[PDB]
Amino acid sequence: GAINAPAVTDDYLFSKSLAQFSSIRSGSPYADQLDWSSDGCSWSPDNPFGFKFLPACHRHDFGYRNYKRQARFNETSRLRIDDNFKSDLYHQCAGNWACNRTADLYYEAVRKFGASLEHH
Repeated sequence: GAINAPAVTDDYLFSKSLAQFSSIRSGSPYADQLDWSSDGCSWSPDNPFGFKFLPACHRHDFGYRNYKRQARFNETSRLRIDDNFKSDLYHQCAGNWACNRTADLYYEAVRKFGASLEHH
């Protein structure tokens, strides 16, 4: 109440454009049900694309943290959220080669250490 957190979570994660996700996030709707907190890829080094990648980081944390709250987090859903993150990063890069190479490092980091990144 008033929403079903899993359905809304999957809409915001996998259906909404990244820009509309950021818009929605900025107003923290349903904040008593949805976890809108994010570390904004604080686990990544400063780089020329890091600011551009910030909303992708927000959406990645949104996935992990709400799937965990919903008792839906497992290696399959973690991979789905990590793959969605790679898609978001590549969208931000818009074909820039150096940007894509940096996106690949972000994806590697969450695939390998996603189970422990928030812990750190």
